[PDB]
Amino acid sequence: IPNDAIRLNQLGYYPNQEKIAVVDSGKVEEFVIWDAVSGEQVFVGKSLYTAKSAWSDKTRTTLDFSAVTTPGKYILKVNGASVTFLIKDSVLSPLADAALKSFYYQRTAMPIEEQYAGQWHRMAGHPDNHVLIHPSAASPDRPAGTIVSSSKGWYDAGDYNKYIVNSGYSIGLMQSIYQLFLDYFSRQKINIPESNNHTPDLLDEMQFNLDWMLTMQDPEDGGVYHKLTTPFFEGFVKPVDCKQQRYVVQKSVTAALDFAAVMAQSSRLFASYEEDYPGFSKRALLAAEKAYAWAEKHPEAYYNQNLLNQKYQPAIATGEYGDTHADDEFFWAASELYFSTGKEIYREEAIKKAPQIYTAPGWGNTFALGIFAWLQPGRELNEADRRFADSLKTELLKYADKVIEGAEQTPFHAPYGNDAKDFFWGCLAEKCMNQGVSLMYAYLQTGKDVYLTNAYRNMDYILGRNATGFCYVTGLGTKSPKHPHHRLSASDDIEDPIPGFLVGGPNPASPDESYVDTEDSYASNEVAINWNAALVALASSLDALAV
Ligand SMILES: [Ca+2]
Ligand SMILES: [Ca+2]
Ligand SMILES: [Cl-]
Ligand SMILES: [Cl-]
Ligand SMILES: [Mg+2]
Repeated sequence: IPNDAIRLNQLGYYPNQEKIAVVDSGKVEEFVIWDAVSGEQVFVGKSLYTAKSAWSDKTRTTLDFSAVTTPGKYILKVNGASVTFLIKDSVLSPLADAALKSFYYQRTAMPIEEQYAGQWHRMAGHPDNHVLIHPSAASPDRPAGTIVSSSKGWYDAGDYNKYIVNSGYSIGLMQSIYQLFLDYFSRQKINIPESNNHTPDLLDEMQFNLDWMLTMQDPEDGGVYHKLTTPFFEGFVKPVDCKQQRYVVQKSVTAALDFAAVMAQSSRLFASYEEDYPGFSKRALLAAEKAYAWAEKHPEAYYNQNLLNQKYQPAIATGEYGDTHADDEFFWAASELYFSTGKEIYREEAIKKAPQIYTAPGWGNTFALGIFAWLQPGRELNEADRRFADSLKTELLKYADKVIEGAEQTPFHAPYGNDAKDFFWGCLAEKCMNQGVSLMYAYLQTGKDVYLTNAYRNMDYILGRNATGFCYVTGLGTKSPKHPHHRLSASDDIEDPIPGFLVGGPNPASPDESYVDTEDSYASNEVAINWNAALVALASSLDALAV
């Protein structure tokens, strides 16, 4: 049995955490934990549980040393093999910080200076000060070819385009967790240019993209362009070598609504930070109400790229972020606008569009973001509003109970990873992390430790306790992706990838092993702001809750 076969959280364990490793295959009967320094025997485990998934004949053996609670460095010996690990406070803090700092590396329109960036420094790229109104985006005062400035914001992912749906959703998710852990985020410092101001660094980072988002709203009708893009994806070149023309394209109802929701949300969160962000809270709220108004007038204005390409030139072939179901965006936006303005007219829209069931958050399914807003503590809800919130809590708990059913008997001892349908493009964020986030919220709503225990299990999975043995976050753990599908990492002249990115993961042989660490793997090794938003959400909340 190779050392390789011992699958565990490669960052380590909190002192009071469940502590489980899984041997991926082979006959095992016993394991031992040793103090790495003193050489003292600390724990011996026997009578070990084993299990198999439906699709793999490998015998997975569970090693449970949860009773070891003293901080320190330890050695796990199983048969021939061994691995060292740490038990320590704040074990996920470097992960939470790196996940947030990834957004800094994605920033456009500014130099990425070594002081903050380390070896992954670069010159400014994509100023986006000379951007064309695409014919699909034309308005009376802005005919096709009009030049606008639409600067700042993040690169979306492995490509260099900027998308309102995905970035609005991403901020919406991170700012949901922010609101639960104000002290945590106030104290967090991640060495970005804004680390010495008076504003929590998470909010500084969000604002870098929020400021860009404001420029994507037509100052007349209030509508919001779906994305800022080149016509084609660029090759794997540095930002300074990119030469395609940049366009803003067709206004969409989902762009308008995700803009409205996140701007209404942001209005509240930045109210205290007029010093560093003067006027933003007020501007965001005004902008939000205008965007929501536009969406009301154009409720079925979906972004269909194929149809756009039949009517307009140049053809656009970058990320679609298409959706013909806007009820959830209406729900999230109306909910945020209700909480920011108090107006009953927005409440009624939220109630009309309420979800019947809880589903985890995703870029095109924003029901959960609305639900999180309704479930927020400290907000003094009236009888009807409390009754509504209570009904949403019930649905969250129904979802959570179903997710955790049988989790302790799974091969990898987590709710995520024992169903073939768990594996697909971006699954580690979309399902594993966001299932974790959902479980963390269920803990917050009930105080039932079992939900939180299961959230940590899903985190252990992405950090190495899985079928491949990868810690699926660049720059962290023992065996992590060195070749992400990421134009920034691939085109710099630095061997190690930019750190802190969650790769998409296995995406179909065994479905949970359908992963390749190569730069051409869009299918399994892509990185993205919405995937990192999930990682920031789960890692930050699990670290904050550990104390
Ligand atoms: Ca700051
Ligand atoms: Ca939707
Ligand atoms: Cl691109
Ligand atoms: Cl779901
Ligand atoms: Mg590189």
